[PDB]
Amino acid sequence: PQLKPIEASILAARRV
Amino acid sequence: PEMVRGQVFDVGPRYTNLSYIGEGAYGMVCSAYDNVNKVRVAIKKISPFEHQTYCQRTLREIKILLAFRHENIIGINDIIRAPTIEQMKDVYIVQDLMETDLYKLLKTQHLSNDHICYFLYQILRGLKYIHSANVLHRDLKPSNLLLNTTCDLKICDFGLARVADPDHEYVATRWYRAPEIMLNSKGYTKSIDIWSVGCILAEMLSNRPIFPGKHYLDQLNHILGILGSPSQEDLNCIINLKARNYLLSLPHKNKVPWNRLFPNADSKALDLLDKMLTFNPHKRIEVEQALAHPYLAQYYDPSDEPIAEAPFKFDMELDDLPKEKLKELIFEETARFQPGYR
Ligand SMILES: Nc1ncnc2c1ncn2[C@@H]1O[C@H](COP(=O)(O)OP(=O)(O)NP(=O)(O)O)[C@@H](O)[C@H]1O
Repeated sequence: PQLKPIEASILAARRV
Repeated sequence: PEMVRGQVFDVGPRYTNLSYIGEGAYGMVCSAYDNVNKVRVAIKKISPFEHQTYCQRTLREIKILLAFRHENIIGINDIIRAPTIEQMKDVYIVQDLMETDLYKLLKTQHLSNDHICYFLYQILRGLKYIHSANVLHRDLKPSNLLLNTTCDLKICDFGLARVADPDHEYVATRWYRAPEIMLNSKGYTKSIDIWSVGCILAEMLSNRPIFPGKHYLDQLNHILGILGSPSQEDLNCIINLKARNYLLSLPHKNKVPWNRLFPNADSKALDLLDKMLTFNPHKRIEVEQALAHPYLAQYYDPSDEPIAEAPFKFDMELDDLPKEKLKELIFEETARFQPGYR
Protein backbone atom coordinates (compact mmCIF):
# COMPACT_ATOMS: atom_id res chain seq x y z
CA PRO A 1 0.00 0.00 0.00
CA GLN A 2 2.63 2.67 0.73
CA LEU A 3 4.15 3.63 -2.63
CA LYS A 4 7.87 3.68 -3.46
CA PRO A 5 9.08 6.42 -5.75
CA ILE A 6 8.05 6.60 -9.42
CA GLU A 7 11.74 6.12 -10.22
CA ALA A 8 11.39 2.45 -9.22
CA SER A 9 9.25 1.54 -12.25
CA ILE A 10 11.14 0.29 -15.30
CA LEU A 11 8.91 2.33 -17.60
CA ALA A 12 9.74 5.43 -15.59
CA ALA A 13 13.35 4.19 -15.58
CA ARG A 14 13.64 4.57 -19.39
CA ARG A 15 12.95 8.27 -18.69
CA VAL A 16 16.66 8.80 -17.87
CA PRO B 1 -5.87 -30.28 -3.87
CA GLU B 2 -5.78 -27.07 -1.88
CA MET B 3 -9.05 -25.62 -0.59
CA VAL B 4 -9.50 -21.87 -0.20
CA ARG B 5 -12.60 -20.73 1.70
CA GLY B 6 -14.24 -24.07 1.07
CA GLN B 7 -13.57 -24.34 -2.70
CA VAL B 8 -11.41 -26.72 -4.72
CA PHE B 9 -8.44 -25.02 -6.37
CA ASP B 10 -7.14 -27.84 -8.51
CA VAL B 11 -3.88 -26.27 -9.65
CA GLY B 12 -1.20 -28.59 -8.21
CA PRO B 13 1.38 -29.92 -8.38
CA ARG B 14 2.91 -26.99 -10.31
CA TYR B 15 1.12 -24.24 -8.32
CA THR B 16 1.03 -24.35 -4.48
CA ASN B 17 0.64 -22.14 -1.38
CA LEU B 18 -2.59 -20.55 -2.54
CA SER B 19 -3.75 -17.54 -0.48
CA TYR B 20 -7.16 -15.98 -1.04
CA ILE B 21 -7.02 -12.43 -2.45
CA GLY B 22 -10.58 -11.65 -3.65
CA GLU B 23 -13.89 -12.63 -5.16
CA GLY B 24 -16.47 -12.00 -7.85
CA ALA B 25 -19.70 -13.73 -8.87
CA TYR B 26 -18.31 -16.70 -10.74
CA GLY B 27 -14.62 -16.31 -9.91
CA MET B 28 -12.14 -16.40 -7.04
CA VAL B 29 -8.59 -14.94 -7.07
CA CYS B 30 -5.60 -16.30 -5.05
CA SER B 31 -1.88 -15.63 -4.82
CA ALA B 32 0.18 -18.77 -5.45
CA TYR B 33 3.67 -20.14 -5.98
CA ASP B 34 4.73 -21.49 -9.35
CA ASN B 35 7.23 -24.25 -8.52
CA VAL B 36 8.10 -24.81 -12.14
CA ASN B 37 9.16 -21.23 -12.75
CA LYS B 38 9.81 -20.28 -9.15
CA VAL B 39 7.76 -17.13 -9.12
CA ARG B 40 4.72 -15.84 -7.23
CA VAL B 41 1.66 -15.66 -9.53
CA ALA B 42 -2.01 -14.89 -9.27
CA ILE B 43 -4.58 -17.55 -10.08
CA LYS B 44 -8.21 -16.88 -10.95
CA LYS B 45 -10.62 -19.76 -10.72
CA ILE B 46 -13.51 -18.96 -13.04
CA SER B 47 -16.63 -21.12 -13.17
CA PRO B 48 -18.73 -19.53 -15.93
CA PHE B 49 -20.36 -22.50 -17.60
CA GLU B 50 -23.82 -22.08 -16.03
CA HIS B 51 -24.53 -18.82 -17.88
CA GLN B 52 -24.12 -17.67 -21.46
CA THR B 53 -23.04 -14.22 -20.36
CA TYR B 54 -20.23 -15.55 -18.17
CA CYS B 55 -19.05 -17.90 -20.91
CA GLN B 56 -18.90 -15.08 -23.46
CA ARG B 57 -17.16 -12.77 -21.00
CA THR B 58 -14.55 -15.43 -20.32
CA LEU B 59 -13.86 -16.09 -23.94
CA ARG B 60 -13.49 -12.40 -24.70
CA GLU B 61 -11.01 -11.88 -21.86
CA ILE B 62 -9.01 -14.95 -22.91
CA LYS B 63 -8.79 -14.08 -26.62
CA ILE B 64 -7.94 -10.46 -26.03
CA LEU B 65 -5.35 -11.00 -23.28
CA LEU B 66 -3.59 -13.68 -25.32
CA ALA B 67 -3.63 -11.41 -28.41
CA PHE B 68 -2.24 -8.34 -26.59
CA ARG B 69 1.42 -7.85 -25.62
CA HIS B 70 1.84 -4.70 -23.59
CA GLU B 71 3.64 -3.43 -20.50
CA ASN B 72 0.49 -1.76 -19.20
CA ILE B 73 -1.91 -4.58 -19.81
CA ILE B 74 -2.16 -7.68 -17.69
CA GLY B 75 -1.29 -10.89 -19.53
CA ILE B 76 -2.17 -14.55 -19.13
CA ASN B 77 0.76 -16.73 -18.13
CA ASP B 78 -1.02 -20.12 -18.21
CA ILE B 79 -4.51 -21.59 -18.13
CA ILE B 80 -5.46 -24.80 -16.40
CA ARG B 81 -8.54 -26.85 -17.14
CA ALA B 82 -9.60 -30.52 -17.34
CA PRO B 83 -8.45 -32.77 -20.24
CA THR B 84 -11.95 -33.46 -21.55
CA ILE B 85 -14.82 -31.07 -22.18
CA GLU B 86 -17.18 -33.19 -19.96
CA GLN B 87 -14.85 -32.78 -16.98
CA MET B 88 -14.14 -29.08 -17.51
CA LYS B 89 -16.24 -27.28 -14.90
CA ASP B 90 -13.81 -24.48 -14.16
CA VAL B 91 -10.92 -22.68 -15.74
CA TYR B 92 -7.89 -21.29 -13.93
CA ILE B 93 -6.14 -18.28 -15.37
CA VAL B 94 -2.56 -17.74 -14.17
CA GLN B 95 -1.39 -14.12 -14.28
CA ASP B 96 1.43 -12.00 -12.93
CA LEU B 97 0.88 -11.22 -9.27
CA MET B 98 0.17 -7.60 -8.65
CA GLU B 99 0.27 -6.07 -5.21
CA THR B 100 -3.00 -4.10 -5.13
CA ASP B 101 -5.42 -2.18 -7.34
CA LEU B 102 -6.31 1.49 -7.63
CA TYR B 103 -9.61 0.93 -5.91
CA LYS B 104 -8.12 -0.80 -2.87
CA LEU B 105 -5.32 1.75 -2.73
CA LEU B 106 -7.45 4.91 -2.90
CA LYS B 107 -9.27 3.53 0.17
CA THR B 108 -6.28 4.10 2.41
CA GLN B 109 -4.02 6.42 0.48
CA HIS B 110 -4.01 10.02 -0.61
CA LEU B 111 -2.09 10.14 -3.84
CA SER B 112 0.49 12.81 -4.56
CA ASN B 113 0.21 14.75 -7.79
CA ASP B 114 3.31 12.91 -9.06
CA HIS B 115 1.69 9.50 -8.63
CA ILE B 116 -1.52 10.73 -10.22
CA CYS B 117 0.30 12.06 -13.27
CA TYR B 118 2.31 8.81 -13.67
CA PHE B 119 -0.60 6.45 -13.12
CA LEU B 120 -2.63 8.36 -15.70
CA TYR B 121 0.19 8.24 -18.24
CA GLN B 122 0.26 4.49 -17.74
CA ILE B 123 -3.47 3.99 -18.22
CA LEU B 124 -3.48 6.06 -21.40
CA ARG B 125 -0.35 4.31 -22.60
CA GLY B 126 -2.07 0.95 -22.21
CA LEU B 127 -5.23 2.44 -23.72
CA LYS B 128 -3.44 3.74 -26.84
CA TYR B 129 -2.28 0.23 -27.56
CA ILE B 130 -5.78 -1.08 -26.91
CA HIS B 131 -7.49 1.50 -29.15
CA SER B 132 -4.90 1.03 -31.90
CA ALA B 133 -6.06 -2.58 -32.22
CA ASN B 134 -9.54 -1.12 -32.56
CA VAL B 135 -10.60 -2.59 -29.21
CA LEU B 136 -12.78 -0.85 -26.63
CA HIS B 137 -12.23 -1.91 -23.05
CA ARG B 138 -15.56 -0.56 -21.89
CA ASP B 139 -15.22 -1.19 -18.16
CA LEU B 140 -12.37 1.01 -17.04
CA LYS B 141 -12.52 1.71 -13.33
CA PRO B 142 -10.10 1.74 -10.38
CA SER B 143 -10.70 -1.92 -9.46
CA ASN B 144 -9.53 -2.83 -12.97
CA LEU B 145 -6.22 -1.03 -12.66
CA LEU B 146 -3.65 -3.34 -11.01
CA LEU B 147 -0.58 -1.79 -9.38
CA ASN B 148 2.73 -2.55 -7.66
CA THR B 149 4.65 -0.51 -5.04
CA THR B 150 7.17 0.01 -7.83
CA CYS B 151 4.28 2.07 -9.30
CA ASP B 152 3.71 -0.10 -12.35
CA LEU B 153 0.14 -0.13 -13.61
CA LYS B 154 -1.52 -2.85 -15.66
CA ILE B 155 -5.04 -2.75 -17.05
CA CYS B 156 -7.05 -5.96 -16.51
CA ASP B 157 -10.58 -7.41 -16.94
CA PHE B 158 -11.57 -7.30 -20.65
CA GLY B 159 -14.76 -9.37 -20.26
CA LEU B 160 -16.79 -6.54 -21.91
CA ALA B 161 -14.27 -5.50 -24.50
CA ARG B 162 -15.37 -5.24 -28.14
CA VAL B 163 -14.21 -4.13 -31.57
CA ALA B 164 -15.14 -0.48 -32.15
CA ASP B 165 -17.99 0.09 -34.59
CA PRO B 166 -19.72 3.41 -35.05
CA ASP B 167 -22.27 2.05 -35.36
CA HIS B 168 -23.45 -0.79 -37.52
CA GLU B 169 -24.24 -6.45 -22.19
CA TYR B 170 -24.27 -4.36 -19.06
CA VAL B 171 -22.73 -3.73 -15.96
CA ALA B 172 -22.05 -3.75 -12.25
CA THR B 173 -21.59 0.04 -12.00
CA ARG B 174 -22.87 2.92 -14.04
CA TRP B 175 -20.39 5.15 -12.16
CA TYR B 176 -17.85 5.18 -14.98
CA ARG B 177 -20.31 4.93 -17.89
CA ALA B 178 -20.33 7.75 -20.45
CA PRO B 179 -23.53 9.79 -20.56
CA GLU B 180 -24.21 8.74 -24.19
CA ILE B 181 -24.74 5.14 -23.03
CA MET B 182 -27.78 6.19 -20.98
CA LEU B 183 -29.10 8.12 -24.01
CA ASN B 184 -28.28 7.16 -27.60
CA SER B 185 -25.15 4.97 -27.67
CA LYS B 186 -24.26 1.28 -27.42
CA GLY B 187 -20.78 2.37 -26.38
CA TYR B 188 -19.18 1.15 -29.59
CA THR B 189 -16.97 4.25 -29.75
CA LYS B 190 -13.51 4.89 -28.32
CA SER B 191 -14.84 7.96 -26.56
CA ILE B 192 -16.46 5.80 -23.89
CA ASP B 193 -13.07 4.62 -22.53
CA ILE B 194 -11.87 8.22 -22.48
CA TRP B 195 -14.83 9.19 -20.27
CA SER B 196 -14.04 6.34 -17.87
CA VAL B 197 -10.45 7.56 -17.74
CA GLY B 198 -11.63 11.04 -16.83
CA CYS B 199 -13.79 9.51 -14.08
CA ILE B 200 -10.78 7.58 -12.83
CA LEU B 201 -8.58 10.69 -12.84
CA ALA B 202 -11.23 12.64 -10.91
CA GLU B 203 -11.26 9.85 -8.33
CA MET B 204 -7.46 9.90 -7.83
CA LEU B 205 -7.58 13.66 -7.44
CA SER B 206 -10.12 13.46 -4.57
CA ASN B 207 -10.34 9.83 -3.39
CA ARG B 208 -14.09 9.61 -4.14
CA PRO B 209 -16.05 8.65 -7.27
CA ILE B 210 -17.17 11.83 -9.01
CA PHE B 211 -20.51 10.46 -10.28
CA PRO B 212 -21.87 7.86 -7.83
CA GLY B 213 -25.45 7.37 -9.07
CA LYS B 214 -27.71 4.65 -7.64
CA HIS B 215 -29.60 3.90 -10.85
CA TYR B 216 -30.06 4.98 -14.49
CA LEU B 217 -31.74 8.38 -14.07
CA ASP B 218 -29.75 9.21 -10.95
CA GLN B 219 -26.48 8.57 -12.83
CA LEU B 220 -27.48 11.21 -15.34
CA ASN B 221 -28.48 13.59 -12.57
CA HIS B 222 -25.04 13.29 -11.00
CA ILE B 223 -23.28 13.89 -14.32
CA LEU B 224 -25.36 16.93 -15.28
CA GLY B 225 -25.08 18.37 -11.79
CA ILE B 226 -21.39 18.93 -12.51
CA LEU B 227 -21.30 19.23 -16.27
CA GLY B 228 -24.40 21.44 -16.36
CA SER B 229 -27.44 21.10 -18.60
CA PRO B 230 -26.38 20.25 -22.12
CA SER B 231 -26.41 22.58 -25.14
CA GLN B 232 -29.10 22.09 -27.80
CA GLU B 233 -26.51 20.65 -30.22
CA ASP B 234 -25.21 18.21 -27.61
CA LEU B 235 -28.93 17.47 -27.43
CA ASN B 236 -30.47 16.13 -30.63
CA CYS B 237 -27.06 14.80 -31.68
CA ILE B 238 -29.22 12.17 -30.14
CA ILE B 239 -30.27 8.97 -31.86
CA ASN B 240 -33.20 9.18 -29.44
CA LEU B 241 -35.44 12.26 -29.27
CA LYS B 242 -37.76 10.37 -26.83
CA ALA B 243 -35.41 10.16 -23.85
CA ARG B 244 -34.53 13.70 -24.87
CA ASN B 245 -38.00 14.64 -23.65
CA TYR B 246 -36.90 13.29 -20.27
CA LEU B 247 -33.87 15.57 -20.46
CA LEU B 248 -36.12 18.58 -21.13
CA SER B 249 -38.10 17.81 -17.97
CA LEU B 250 -35.04 18.70 -15.86
CA PRO B 251 -34.36 22.19 -14.45
CA HIS B 252 -31.44 24.03 -15.99
CA LYS B 253 -28.29 23.53 -13.91
CA ASN B 254 -25.01 25.40 -14.38
CA LYS B 255 -21.56 23.94 -15.02
CA VAL B 256 -19.80 23.65 -11.67
CA PRO B 257 -16.21 24.74 -12.50
CA TRP B 258 -13.59 22.05 -11.89
CA ASN B 259 -11.68 24.21 -9.39
CA ARG B 260 -14.60 24.21 -6.94
CA LEU B 261 -14.42 20.46 -6.78
CA PHE B 262 -10.69 19.58 -6.49
CA PRO B 263 -9.50 23.00 -5.21
CA ASN B 264 -5.90 21.83 -4.83
CA ALA B 265 -5.51 19.95 -8.08
CA ASP B 266 -2.84 20.94 -10.63
CA SER B 267 -4.36 23.30 -13.23
CA LYS B 268 -3.09 21.08 -16.06
CA ALA B 269 -4.72 17.99 -14.63
CA LEU B 270 -8.02 19.84 -14.23
CA ASP B 271 -7.74 21.02 -17.82
CA LEU B 272 -7.16 17.49 -19.11
CA LEU B 273 -10.04 16.34 -16.89
CA ASP B 274 -12.30 18.92 -18.57
CA LYS B 275 -11.38 17.53 -21.96
CA MET B 276 -11.96 13.90 -20.96
CA LEU B 277 -15.31 14.50 -19.27
CA THR B 278 -17.07 16.40 -22.05
CA PHE B 279 -20.74 15.54 -22.49
CA ASN B 280 -20.51 15.37 -26.27
CA PRO B 281 -18.53 12.24 -27.27
CA HIS B 282 -17.58 13.87 -30.58
CA LYS B 283 -15.95 16.82 -28.80
CA ARG B 284 -14.18 14.46 -26.43
CA ILE B 285 -10.38 14.22 -26.35
CA GLU B 286 -8.84 11.14 -28.01
CA VAL B 287 -6.12 8.86 -26.66
CA GLU B 288 -3.21 10.26 -28.68
CA GLN B 289 -4.35 13.81 -27.95
CA ALA B 290 -4.63 13.12 -24.20
CA LEU B 291 -1.14 11.56 -24.08
CA ALA B 292 0.11 14.73 -25.72
CA HIS B 293 -1.64 17.02 -23.22
CA PRO B 294 0.73 19.31 -21.26
CA TYR B 295 -0.18 17.46 -18.07
CA LEU B 296 1.72 14.40 -19.30
CA ALA B 297 4.65 16.10 -21.04
CA GLN B 298 7.35 14.52 -18.86
CA TYR B 299 6.31 10.98 -19.76
CA TYR B 300 5.10 11.66 -23.27
CA ASP B 301 7.13 9.57 -25.72
CA PRO B 302 5.54 8.31 -28.96
CA SER B 303 8.65 6.18 -29.67
CA ASP B 304 8.24 4.29 -26.40
CA GLU B 305 4.45 4.06 -26.65
CA PRO B 306 3.70 0.82 -28.55
CA ILE B 307 0.80 0.36 -30.93
CA ALA B 308 -0.87 -2.91 -31.96
CA GLU B 309 0.45 -4.71 -35.04
CA ALA B 310 -3.03 -5.10 -36.57
CA PRO B 311 -6.66 -4.68 -35.62
CA PHE B 312 -7.99 -7.47 -33.45
CA LYS B 313 -10.90 -9.41 -34.86
CA PHE B 314 -13.11 -11.91 -33.07
CA ASP B 315 -14.24 -13.82 -36.22
CA MET B 316 -17.34 -15.20 -34.49
CA GLU B 317 -19.98 -13.05 -32.82
CA LEU B 318 -19.77 -14.12 -29.17
CA ASP B 319 -22.91 -12.35 -27.78
CA ASP B 320 -25.01 -14.66 -29.94
CA LEU B 321 -23.69 -18.18 -29.29
CA PRO B 322 -25.33 -20.53 -26.78
CA LYS B 323 -23.22 -21.40 -23.68
CA GLU B 324 -22.68 -24.95 -25.01
CA LYS B 325 -20.98 -23.59 -28.11
CA LEU B 326 -19.12 -21.08 -26.01
CA LYS B 327 -17.90 -23.78 -23.64
CA GLU B 328 -16.56 -25.69 -26.66
CA LEU B 329 -14.79 -22.58 -27.93
CA ILE B 330 -13.36 -22.00 -24.46
CA PHE B 331 -12.04 -25.57 -24.54
CA GLU B 332 -10.37 -25.18 -27.93
CA GLU B 333 -9.00 -21.74 -27.08
CA THR B 334 -7.22 -23.12 -23.97
CA ALA B 335 -5.81 -26.26 -25.62
CA ARG B 336 -2.50 -24.49 -26.33
CA PHE B 337 -1.63 -24.78 -22.59
CA GLN B 338 -2.29 -28.48 -22.62
CA PRO B 339 0.62 -30.98 -22.92
CA GLY B 340 0.81 -32.56 -26.37
CA TYR B 341 -1.25 -30.05 -28.36
CA ARG B 342 -0.94 -29.91 -32.16
N1 LIG C 1 -3.29 -10.71 -11.45
C1 LIG C 1 -3.71 -10.20 -10.17
N2 LIG C 1 -2.81 -9.90 -9.22
C2 LIG C 1 -3.23 -9.42 -8.04
N3 LIG C 1 -4.54 -9.24 -7.77
C3 LIG C 1 -5.48 -9.53 -8.69
C4 LIG C 1 -5.09 -10.02 -9.93
N4 LIG C 1 -6.22 -10.23 -10.66
C5 LIG C 1 -7.27 -9.88 -9.91
N5 LIG C 1 -6.83 -9.44 -8.71
C6 LIG C 1 -7.66 -8.99 -7.56
O1 LIG C 1 -8.72 -9.93 -7.34
C7 LIG C 1 -9.80 -9.24 -6.82
C8 LIG C 1 -10.93 -9.30 -7.76
O2 LIG C 1 -10.82 -10.12 -8.93
P1 LIG C 1 -12.02 -10.22 -9.95
O3 LIG C 1 -12.50 -11.65 -9.99
O4 LIG C 1 -11.58 -9.75 -11.36
O5 LIG C 1 -13.18 -9.35 -9.34
P2 LIG C 1 -14.50 -9.06 -10.17
O6 LIG C 1 -15.87 -8.84 -9.40
O7 LIG C 1 -14.35 -10.26 -11.21
N6 LIG C 1 -13.89 -7.83 -11.25
P3 LIG C 1 -13.90 -6.35 -10.51
O8 LIG C 1 -15.41 -5.78 -10.56
O9 LIG C 1 -12.98 -5.41 -11.37
O10 LIG C 1 -13.43 -6.46 -9.07
C9 LIG C 1 -9.36 -7.84 -6.61
O11 LIG C 1 -9.01 -7.68 -5.28
C10 LIG C 1 -8.24 -7.65 -7.48
O12 LIG C 1 -7.32 -6.78 -6.93
